[PDB]
Amino acid sequence: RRTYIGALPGKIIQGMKQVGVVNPVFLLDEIDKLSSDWRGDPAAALLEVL
Amino acid sequence: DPEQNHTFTDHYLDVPYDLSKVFFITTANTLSTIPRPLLDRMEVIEIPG
Repeated sequence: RRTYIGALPGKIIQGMKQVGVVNPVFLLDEIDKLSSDWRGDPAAALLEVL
Repeated sequence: DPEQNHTFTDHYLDVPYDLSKVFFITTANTLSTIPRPLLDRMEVIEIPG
């Protein structure tokens, strides 16, 4: 969120920050190295990404 | 990563860095607990005993 001092909008919109155009290509490299091991599961956020 | 060496945004400083001139050497003790994208891009030299 805003409040967290590790203020990250993911690495998706970091990618749109350094790209700066609304239709890039993203390489979401090594999707199969996503496990649920008490740090949260980011594959469930990739469910929103794809 | 050389895709991100040439565009290195240290998000404290929030400025892009060109780390192509900055010459890293990674060094380690075993091949197992290096992370996997830090292995195949990386040039294994393999000093023996």
